[PDB]
Amino acid sequence: MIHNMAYFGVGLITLMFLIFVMNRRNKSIQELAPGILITTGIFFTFVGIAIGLVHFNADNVDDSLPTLLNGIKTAFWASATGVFFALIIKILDIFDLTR
Amino acid sequence: MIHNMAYFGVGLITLMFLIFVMNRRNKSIQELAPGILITTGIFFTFVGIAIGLVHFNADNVDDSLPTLLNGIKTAFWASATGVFFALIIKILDIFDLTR
Amino acid sequence: MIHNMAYFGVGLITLMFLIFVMNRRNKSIQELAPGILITTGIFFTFVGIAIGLVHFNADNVDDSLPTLLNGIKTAFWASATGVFFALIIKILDIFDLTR
Amino acid sequence: MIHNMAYFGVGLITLMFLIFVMNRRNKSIQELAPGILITTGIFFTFVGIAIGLVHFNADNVDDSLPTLLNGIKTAFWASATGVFFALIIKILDIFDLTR
Amino acid sequence: MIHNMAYFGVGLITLMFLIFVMNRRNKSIQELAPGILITTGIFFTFVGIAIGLVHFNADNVDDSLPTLLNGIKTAFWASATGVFFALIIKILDIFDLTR
Amino acid sequence: EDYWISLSDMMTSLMMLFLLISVIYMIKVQDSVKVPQIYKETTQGLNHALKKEFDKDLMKWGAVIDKDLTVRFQQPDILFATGSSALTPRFKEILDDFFIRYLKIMMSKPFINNIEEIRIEGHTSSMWEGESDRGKAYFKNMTLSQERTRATLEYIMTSDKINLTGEQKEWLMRHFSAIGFSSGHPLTNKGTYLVDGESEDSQLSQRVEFRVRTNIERKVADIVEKENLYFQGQF
Amino acid sequence: HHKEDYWISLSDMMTSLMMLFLLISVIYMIKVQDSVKVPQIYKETTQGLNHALKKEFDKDLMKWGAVIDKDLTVRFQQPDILFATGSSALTPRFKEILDDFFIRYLKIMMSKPFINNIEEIRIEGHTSSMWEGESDRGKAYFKNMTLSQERTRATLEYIMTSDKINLTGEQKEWLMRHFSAIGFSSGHPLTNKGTYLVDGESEDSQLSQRVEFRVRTNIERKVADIVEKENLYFQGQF
Repeated sequence: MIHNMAYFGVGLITLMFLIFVMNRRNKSIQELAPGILITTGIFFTFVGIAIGLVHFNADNVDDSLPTLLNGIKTAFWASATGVFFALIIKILDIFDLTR
Repeated sequence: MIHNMAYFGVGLITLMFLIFVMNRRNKSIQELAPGILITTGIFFTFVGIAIGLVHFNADNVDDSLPTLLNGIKTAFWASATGVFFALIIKILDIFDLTR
Repeated sequence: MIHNMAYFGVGLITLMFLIFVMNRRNKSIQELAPGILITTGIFFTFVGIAIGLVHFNADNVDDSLPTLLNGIKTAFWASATGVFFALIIKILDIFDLTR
Repeated sequence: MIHNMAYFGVGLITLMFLIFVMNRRNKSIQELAPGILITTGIFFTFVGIAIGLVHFNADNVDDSLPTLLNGIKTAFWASATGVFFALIIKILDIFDLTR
Repeated sequence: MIHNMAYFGVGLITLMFLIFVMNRRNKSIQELAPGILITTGIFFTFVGIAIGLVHFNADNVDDSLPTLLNGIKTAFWASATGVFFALIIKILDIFDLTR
Repeated sequence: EDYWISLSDMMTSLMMLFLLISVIYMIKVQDSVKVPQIYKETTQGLNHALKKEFDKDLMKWGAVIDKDLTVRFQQPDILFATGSSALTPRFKEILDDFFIRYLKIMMSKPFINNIEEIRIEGHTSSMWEGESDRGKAYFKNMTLSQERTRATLEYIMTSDKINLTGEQKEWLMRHFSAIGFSSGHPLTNKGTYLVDGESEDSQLSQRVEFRVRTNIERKVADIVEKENLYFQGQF
Repeated sequence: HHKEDYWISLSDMMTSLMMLFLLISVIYMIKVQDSVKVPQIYKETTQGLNHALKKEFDKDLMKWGAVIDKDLTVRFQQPDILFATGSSALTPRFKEILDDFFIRYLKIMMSKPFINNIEEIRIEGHTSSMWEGESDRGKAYFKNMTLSQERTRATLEYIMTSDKINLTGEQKEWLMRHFSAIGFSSGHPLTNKGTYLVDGESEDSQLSQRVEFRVRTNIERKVADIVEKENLYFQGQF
């Protein structure tokens, strides 16, 4: 539902990262993992703004604020979640090179 | 006009996605599918906002702002739809790699 | 110039697209054209912000709207033009694969 | 805390850059250094504002606004820091190609 | 300070572009030239906005935001410069593909 | 050329940086934006309520409401005595019927907290009998007007037909002002306040008004200390 | 294909939307700017008068006994020496106050940044609850009002008809337009702390008895212009 949209975005990117790390050995899923994780954060940024402005009125800003702030939250939380988990995949890439 | 463009854009992206997934076997059409789906949604978001920008009256800011946001809010649904369907294509590509 | 930049941005991308289609049989110039048509659109978006804020006055924000609306028009018309013509080349790439 | 979170993010990027330049010879860690340095700066920019948006609600405006602006004023210093050191790594790769 | 570093950011990008075209034949510096040129422009744009953000506060938004926009007007000239010179390198690559 | 993946995240951060900035500016100006809306709702709400209650009584009383939240009473020589502050029985019966329904609107949930002052204003024509001095035609007119204005206020709270409860009287003490005006603020033939190139009247400029002042200055003021407190809170 | 160039279009979309929200913020300023200007216009004129009153009368409050109470008012304490014993007649002591204070007081009011920012100068005469004679609550309230109104009006009578206080033609006509002689009563008492009663404190019966020169700012007209300009514009599209 609408209010539980920021957690759905974080939960889905977290779930895909868990799927991305259970393989950890294909090396073709891992090369596509940072792009897919970042794309989903962009996806939740697009749909987050879409639901933020779906009930946005320039006159009644106060009544349009709870949905707009929620859309900003799911945009920032998923972008942070997507970049953080894409960075973990990148960090794990070095650890394979060192040893 | 702006709302019809957004609905046509969202409907178009779904139509290409159905065309993209009914083949699913070319292995080269599917490789270009994420790019085309996202680019098409980005194109319709660009056009929807641009059409809303030419109707904006700098003299009458008070009434042009609600009209500008009305076409802006529906333009984000085209970009989100393109990224969503392209994510499914890349998710399906990951599922193939797990086999 | 300033208020003709949106048409110059659109016209430049159409000219490059016409150059790309007359070099269609190369197939090496292609697959680089979509990344360059959009990049020129990105260039005119940055120009739009640069020319939309060059005459911005903190004391007088009312009179800066027409100049800033010029930049948003340049940014959105050129970016849509670059994305649209990159789509056409991408679509024509599908036709080569399917034929 | 968000000031320290941004300072930690900026301080961490300088720490990885030092590790990335003390090796300077692997040529496989080095090629992945600019992407990770930028990605780390992108993450700290996102999480710096995302943390400040956790308690920022429609009712907690007079309370969570001071901590939201602290994140805003310091989030982009980590993103610039990561790109600055990533640019040095890329520039140092140019100087190797000239010899 | 933001205005002064705009010339330095623009002036530096022209200097690196000149170094990129002095070689013009390595084929390994030239492939990384557009990425570094654009990244440098984005870096100076981010610093220009980061510098202008430390003076932004919510105590008086009716004049801090107009001050913020008046300070970051020259931040996007380096971004436009970086993409413009990267386009020239990319365009020159196409010109060498016609032979 | 995988640098575009990182660049798209930087522009995404730059995108929502200005989205929050636009939102933060929108939030912090809501108090200032609401002030014209509060004024519009209260003034038109009071005017509509004043029109609804009294439009059937303007012609019989001689009163006029002119969207200024005031009940202007024309036609002198029946409200007070000729050259005296004594209240005539004609205006006494007018106050009995008018004020009870008038105070009901004033002591209402949407209006009791949006009213700062209710002004009883006694205006007198610029000419005073037996005098030919402009300076002396303004003060003895003010002496009469102040007593006439106070006479109405005295009669309202010291009557036997107005159902003024023991608690409503304190509200009049803290809001009702008996402001006795003088030859100043005249009215032209159209009932509009005089301009630099217009004349005045005598039977229309002599009037008694019941003007309502909304507490929008306090609401505007309360933003000032809140902004000052917010500014002082960061130090 | 091998390289995904949709990230270039994603960067293009993000950059264009970055300035679209920048445009929206700029447009929102223009949409609501007169409303935003009202609090700062009130802020600058109230402190401007407050600073000007302090800049002009700090050295004279001790002699007069007046105090500026951050409400654009000059509250003169210690009555019964400014007015006659139970009468509106002005004592000599308050006259030299009126000759000195008002001439340099009207200059601030009749100044370029303040002449068009004022609706009303309220001369207010307040009286303690305890009347000199009867102890009634209602009839003594209006007995104070009769006295206070005359005491306030007598102040207004001498404030421009005095030979020493030489008011010009352009200055007197500003007084008949912007000055009000309001005679208050027990309804506005002052507690021992020196502020208006809020929790039901005990009236000092000496701080309440006062004469004030309050300034009203035309901030209600500025809000009315915003309402009027919207109503006229709304009616224009019909």
